[PDB]
Amino acid sequence: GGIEELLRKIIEDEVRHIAELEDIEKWLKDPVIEELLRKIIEDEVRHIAELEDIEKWLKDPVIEELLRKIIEDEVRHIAELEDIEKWLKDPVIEELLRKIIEDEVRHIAELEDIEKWL
Amino acid sequence: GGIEELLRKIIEDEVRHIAELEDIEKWLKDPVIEELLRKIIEDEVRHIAELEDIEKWLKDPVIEELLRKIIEDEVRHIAELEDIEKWLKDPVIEELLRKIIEDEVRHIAELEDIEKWL
Ligand SMILES: [Zn+2]
Ligand SMILES: [Zn+2]
Repeated sequence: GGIEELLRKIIEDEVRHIAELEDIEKWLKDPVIEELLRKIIEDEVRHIAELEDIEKWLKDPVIEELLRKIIEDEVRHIAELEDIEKWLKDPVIEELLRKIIEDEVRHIAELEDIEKWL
Repeated sequence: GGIEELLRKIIEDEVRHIAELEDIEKWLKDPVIEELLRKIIEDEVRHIAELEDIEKWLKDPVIEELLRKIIEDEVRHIAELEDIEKWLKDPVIEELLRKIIEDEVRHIAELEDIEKWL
């Protein structure tokens, strides 16, 4: 329970996003979207790695920047995925992007809550 | 043995570097050098996170950029720590930095060997 459970669920979301965004990149085959999604996937991979290891750094000043950067990534992801969602005319994929955005929004709120006190 | 043992030793080196560089920050009390060291520490933390999780991504295109970026960080660390070592007049700390640099050099060689075929 508690925060460790919240972080586990964030990690599970990020893992799913990678798989889902890789499917979306295969369906679309557009070069602007490929560059955006490639970089989002890179971020999501790092978020998984860092949050899996986060206990090691709880007493270390580095924790402030680790969480700040993950939150900043997620904020950028919402903006970019919203842009892609608006640009597309492909209702199934637009709905998938909307659901990913909802996850990213929740992650920002939860990580902000944790970052506040660390 | 094999690559997994090489990666385990790289991770153990990075963990040690963080502790050692944090000691060096505390001995030096020097804001300009300390800012450089704080950024190196942030990189080392991410290297540990990413290499601990690396099996997850071996079949994924992201693996190329994950390893490329770690290697690029290590290359920058050598340049910056070499310049810092030359700047200091503090033989014990200069020797500590020399040994960290040696580790970073070995990491680049081993990760380049691993990167080649992935
Ligand atoms: Zn995310
Ligand atoms: Zn290193």
